[PDB]
Amino acid sequence: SLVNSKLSNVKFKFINSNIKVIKGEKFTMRLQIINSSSSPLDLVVYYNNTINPITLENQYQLHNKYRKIAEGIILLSNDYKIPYFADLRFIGIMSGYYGTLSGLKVLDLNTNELIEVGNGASVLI
Amino acid sequence: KMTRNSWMMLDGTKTDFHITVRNKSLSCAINHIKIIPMNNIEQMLKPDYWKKMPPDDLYIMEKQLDWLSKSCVRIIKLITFDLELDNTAVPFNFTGFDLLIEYGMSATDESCIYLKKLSIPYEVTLRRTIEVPSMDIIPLNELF
Repeated sequence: SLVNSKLSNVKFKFINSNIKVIKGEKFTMRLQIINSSSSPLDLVVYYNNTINPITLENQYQLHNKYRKIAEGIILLSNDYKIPYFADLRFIGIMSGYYGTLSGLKVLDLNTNELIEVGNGASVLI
Repeated sequence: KMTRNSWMMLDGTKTDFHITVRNKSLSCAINHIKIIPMNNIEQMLKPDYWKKMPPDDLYIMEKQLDWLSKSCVRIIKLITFDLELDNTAVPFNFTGFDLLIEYGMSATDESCIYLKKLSIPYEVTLRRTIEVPSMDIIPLNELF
């Protein structure tokens, strides 16, 4: 549900339930941002749909993990400026169990640290 | 001095005549109807960018500043004449484009190249209407 920050007092949770059913169509997804109001602003999202470029069976196992992270869902409003509440906008292409869907990265525009939200899941059957 | 336009293909019919000295206020015998400016810009700008696809050391990138105006000219034949219909036709304009000018040619001859020059200043700004600052490409594998 929740993961804490590394730099600020910001915490990220998803108001909609982290196990959810959908077909290959569109779906609504909703994220909590609660922080301290000393600089309550300037975060950005991006989903980063590219392959992390990376034993031979593990050598084709890490690639097939990454080639379904970066090909499964697509975020239909990336670079979303946040200002608390935001409804992030995805559609998924191919089906499976996308537990800890880990592409999406928010980032603080001052002192750029790659904050990750490795939470939530989506079955597509 | 006109004012701004968006990315549409509009037209201009300017009010004031220029000087255009001749014998008298008789007919000019060849009046332009479609002036068509910015139909030079789409054979400037594609020869700009298709020599920007190798690294730039060409003569077209050698201290040139004729892209600030892209000033065309209107040539004619044998007094003062009110301005024609422009059909400015802006669709492919760079973001550094901010001005235009029109060095009109006032012809009269028997067997001679006896002409003059008549120049107009034009300031125009741009409505930056919509932009696509990024693209990315995703393949697919599911049959829906």
